[PDB]
Amino acid sequence: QKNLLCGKCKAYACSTDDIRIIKDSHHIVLGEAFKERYTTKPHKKPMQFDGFEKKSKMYCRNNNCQHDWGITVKYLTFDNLPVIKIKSFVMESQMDFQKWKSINSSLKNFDVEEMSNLYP
Amino acid sequence: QKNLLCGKCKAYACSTDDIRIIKDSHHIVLGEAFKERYTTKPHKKPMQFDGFEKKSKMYCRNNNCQHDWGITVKYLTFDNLPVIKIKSFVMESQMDFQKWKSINSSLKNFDVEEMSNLYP
RNA sequence: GGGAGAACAACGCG
RNA sequence: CGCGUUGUUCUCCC
Ligand SMILES: [Zn+2]
Ligand SMILES: [Zn+2]
Repeated sequence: QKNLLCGKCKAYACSTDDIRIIKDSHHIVLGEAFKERYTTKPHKKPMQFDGFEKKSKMYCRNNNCQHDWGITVKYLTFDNLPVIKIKSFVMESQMDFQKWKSINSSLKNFDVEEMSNLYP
Repeated sequence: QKNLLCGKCKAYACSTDDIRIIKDSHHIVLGEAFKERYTTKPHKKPMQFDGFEKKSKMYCRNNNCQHDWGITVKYLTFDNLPVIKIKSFVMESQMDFQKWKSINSSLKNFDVEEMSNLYP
């Protein structure tokens, strides 16, 4: 429905249709397209929490921006799963993503069977 | 009733009985005793608002502390009236003044006629 | 990654 | 002085 942009450099991030919610907190982003739009550097200090094990940090790929976008994690069998930081993004036109969520219907809950279809 | 202490150095500030509220926001402190417990240096940037004209900044007199306590102002005919910064103080016992206010009854509203009695 | 907490430095309105 | 906002640091829980 609505598009997210890098809060810092406003480059296209992803669509709300491509987001899923795991355990009513974490925002992950489906599709291999998205992965072209960020780069990753390894985590200084390891943390596992919830289902997740942390793998790396996400940064806007725009070299002049490198805004902190979130982390990648392994959840269940799904590795290199990008989880985005909701304060790091804004919406196309203006308002930020936090605000947007508050006034819109819930995003889709992550569905493992759907996920097993996209990443067999 | 309850005593306020310099948040930084814990030196005795004033009693809650010596505080008055002007326009449901500003906390001023009666009595010439109090004035011995802070020092002032003129205000770096003069601003009038509400009734007040700013005169100076307040600092804890303890030379090793000099915590920012608030400002002095002229209101109506009353010059060099100390207004304290509620985040700068804590309560004897520990909790801070902000917290204390939230769980206690309202402090006394400033009364100009009372004030005309103390400072004729 | 989400939820809180405290500190510092500043920006805006009165 | 109140109010609202930012950046950063430290920490807790998950
Ligand atoms: Zn960017
Ligand atoms: Zn002090």
